[PDB]
Order: sequence, then C-alpha cells, then structure tokens
Amino acid sequence: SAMEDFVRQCFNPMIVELAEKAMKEYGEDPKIETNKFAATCTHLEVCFMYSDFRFEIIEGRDRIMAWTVVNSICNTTGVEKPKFLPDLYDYKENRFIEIGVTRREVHIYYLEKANKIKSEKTHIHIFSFTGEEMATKADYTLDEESRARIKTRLFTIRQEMASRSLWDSFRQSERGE
Ligand SMILES: O=C1c2c(O)c(=O)ccn2N([C@H]2c3ccccc3SCc3c2ccc(F)c3F)[C@@H]2COCCN12
Ligand SMILES: O=C1c2c(O)c(=O)ccn2N([C@H]2c3ccccc3SCc3c2ccc(F)c3F)[C@@H]2COCCN12
Ligand SMILES: [Mn+2]
Ligand SMILES: [Mn+2]
Repeated sequence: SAMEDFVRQCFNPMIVELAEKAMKEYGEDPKIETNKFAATCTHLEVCFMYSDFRFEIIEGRDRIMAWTVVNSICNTTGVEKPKFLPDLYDYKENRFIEIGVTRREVHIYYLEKANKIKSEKTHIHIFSFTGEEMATKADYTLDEESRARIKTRLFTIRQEMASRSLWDSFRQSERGE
C-alpha cells in the first residue's frame, strides 16, 4: 500500500509503533485499514504535541495503563471518572480533554464527540487539517502559538497525502455511508 509506505516514512517510528500496538489491541489490522492507521498516527502525534505544551498524556498507553493513570488522577483530584477513556488531563483547569482530528467540518465532528461522551465534564477540542478548530465553550486551552504548531503539522500531513494522491481516499474513509 502507498498509504502504509507513507505512514512508515512520514511518522516518527515511536508513533508508528504505538499506533500499530493500539490497532492490534483493538483488533484492527494496520495493513488492511491503512487510512485508519494513518488517522491513529496523526491523532497520536497531535495528542503528544498538545501534551508537550500542565498535561498528563492518557492516549498512547495500553488500555490498562491508561485507566490506571485516569484512576490515579481521579483519586488525587476528586474529578469524576469519565465513562470513556479521554486523551489528556489538564492539571491547570483540572479537567480531562478529548482530542478530535477530523477530515470533515469541525462542527460536525464536535457534535459527534459531544454526543458520544455526554459528560459535560470532559473538555472537547477538535482540529481539522485546514486550520479550523472547535473547543468546548470556545476555550481552546492552549495559547495561539501551540495551536498554530498543531495546525501546521496537520496541514502538512494533508499536503503530503495530496502529493501522493492519498488525500481523497483518506478524507472519504472517516465517515461511513
Ligand atoms: O482513544 C481512542 C480514540 C480517540 O481518542 C479519538 O479521538 C477517536 C477515536 N478513538 N478510537 C480510535 C481512533 C483514534 C484515532 C484515530 C482514529 C481512531 S478509529 C477506531 C480505533 C481507535 C484506536 C484503535 C483502533 F484499532 C481503532 F479502530 C478509540 C475508541 O475507543 C478507545 C480508544 N480510542
Ligand atoms: O518536543 C518534543 C518532546 C518534548 O518537548 C518532551 O518534553 C518530551 C518528548 N518530546 N518529543 C516527543 C513527545 C512529546 C510529548 C509526548 C510524547 C512524545 S513521543 C515522540 C514524539 C514527540 C514529539 C512529536 C512526535 F511526532 C513524536 F513522535 C520529541 C523529541 O524531540 C522532538 C520533538 N519532541
Ligand atoms: Mn483517545
Ligand atoms: Mn481523541
């Protein structure tokens, strides 16, 4: 697959390894669901970048470790345990964060995410590949420079896919029919 080749050339080996592990843990084959493989790598990279600017990283851990970290936070802050695994915890605002990366309009994916979690407590932050974002209460958490770095990386991934004639397939596989 050209998409598997792109993933393994354009993503940090650590990202690729963790995304492969996450897909295996969740019974999906990176070699068949190749766009999903690219999506999980992209989202992981965004989560790491976000956390790197205050934050505990939940994403990128095996499931048992992720819930272990979540439980430890809830025990030491009294924040309520989320029903679904979030991506980060914010020690400044004392709230979990769900990060979404979408090839669709940010408002659509935001509504989908917010409908899934139904827990107002978890903060939602959505990024598109063209510099758009939508966040709970229009509170973007990060400053403008950090969000800019994230947006630039996402756009770069999109243009790399476009250079390789991969973007259209990737864009159409996010939502089913
Ligand atoms: O943590 C996530 C997750 C998100 O954080 C997310 O934003 C969107 C989607 N997620 N999920 C995605 C995921 C993450 C990033 C990009 C696409 C996908 S698509 C389905 C899938 C995920 C992970 C492994 C796998 F094999 C999958 F099929 C699963 C949902 O259940 C808990 C873990 N997780
Ligand atoms: O900036 C960082 C970075 C730190 O600033 C840091 O404190 C710890 C770790 N970092 N790094 C990690 C990183 C940061 C946060 C959470 C997980 C990861 S894991 C691999 C990875 C990083 C960044 C982007 C990326 F695509 C990666 F695959 C890399 C080291 O050098 C260059 C940029 N960078
Ligand atoms: Mn996640
Ligand atoms: Mn997420």
